[PDB]
Amino acid sequence: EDTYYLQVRGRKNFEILMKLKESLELMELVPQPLVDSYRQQQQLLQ
Amino acid sequence: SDEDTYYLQVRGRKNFEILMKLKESLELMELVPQPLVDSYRQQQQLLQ
Amino acid sequence: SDLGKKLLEAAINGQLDEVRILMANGADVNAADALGVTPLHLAAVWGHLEIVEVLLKAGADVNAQDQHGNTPLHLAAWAGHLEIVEVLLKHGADVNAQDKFGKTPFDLAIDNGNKDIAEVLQKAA
Amino acid sequence: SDLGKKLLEAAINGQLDEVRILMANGADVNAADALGVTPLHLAAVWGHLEIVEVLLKAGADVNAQDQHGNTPLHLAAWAGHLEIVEVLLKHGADVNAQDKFGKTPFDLAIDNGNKDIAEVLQKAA
Amino acid sequence: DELLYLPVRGRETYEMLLEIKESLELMQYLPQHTIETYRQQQQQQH
Amino acid sequence: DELLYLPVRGRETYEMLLEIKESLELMQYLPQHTIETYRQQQQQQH
Repeated sequence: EDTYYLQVRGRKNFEILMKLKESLELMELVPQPLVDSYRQQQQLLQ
Repeated sequence: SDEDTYYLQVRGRKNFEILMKLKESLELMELVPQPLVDSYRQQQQLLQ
Repeated sequence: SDLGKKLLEAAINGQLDEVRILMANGADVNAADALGVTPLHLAAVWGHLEIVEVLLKAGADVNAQDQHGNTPLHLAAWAGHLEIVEVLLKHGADVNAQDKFGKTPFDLAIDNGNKDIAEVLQKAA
Repeated sequence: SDLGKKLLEAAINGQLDEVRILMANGADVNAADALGVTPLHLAAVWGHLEIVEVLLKAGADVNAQDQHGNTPLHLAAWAGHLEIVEVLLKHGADVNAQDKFGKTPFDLAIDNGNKDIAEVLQKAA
Repeated sequence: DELLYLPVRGRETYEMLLEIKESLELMQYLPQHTIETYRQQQQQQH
Repeated sequence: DELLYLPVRGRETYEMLLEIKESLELMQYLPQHTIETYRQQQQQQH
């Protein structure tokens, strides 16, 4: 789980990928028990 | 608005492969004929 | 997994042979995806003259409209495909067809600098 | 203005004064979000001792369960908040409560290296 | 290519997923050639 | 901020939107300070 670099044409594309980079990276800081609680509800809504 | 190129970095392999798959569709968006984009959008708001 | 789907895919991708074979196995040339986009639309926008012709010959609606009221003539005009524009007019494409923003094929031609095509559409009045 | 959501947001963010004023305007201390997570859960996992105490004093269910059967004791144990664990036990937290994978607060403590907390839970038997 | 229904909490997330969904769903209208051209442009980029 | 249902054509797309939706939806469980800490850490690499 090292650091990967990527580039992107156009400002709007960048600001979207940043917003996602953010939530995806910040995922690691969400307590597992609440993650497990989320996933157990996703099953039942699909 | 500028057609300039931006850099970003990302922790973790799986995060990279997700952002790449999206970079792809987002960048390739520019090459989809506008009339078909407008046709899509007018049906997105028709499903609101 | 659909004959309709396969033919739309072939039209986009300029696979003339593939289009001919799919029609012969009973593909519908007036097949439309979720947005009302037809093989004729897709052949027209991606500049596949020969495919445009086989579809018209095979009974493709020349003034088929998607969600937006885009006709094949709109997309040919948008995309700068003069030879394809000329054929669609021959097969009776409505010059005055309006998309949902009231844009004509003429308007789309102008907005994208397809002057030769705009001149044709103005005179085809 | 729905005071359930506002109180959950405040618990997470350690806003003691905010929590106190929301309760005085009638907020439900047993308010739960889509996942059954309560302000007591959120204060416990993010290490907000004072907020844990005001909620318990105000009649917050000490053994409330989310979708996963996480109790406040589970989340405190998970998160390595010894002081908060001690208070929950005082207010009668079930040491033996099981999440839906059959983990006890004791087990979550061990799994995350909270040995001090595990020793407390073992003897609180 | 069924119409599936994805549950979403809040506008910020809905609006954000809608933007992304659009770029993904609109690529069915690109020639296979055009996409390959682009991935060759990206593998030759690494 | 209620539970909205987003229409999706394609599983590949639904599955892809599902991954992302998770990270975005689960940030509701992070303190404001934790996110700010992260964005300050990202301002550094402009």
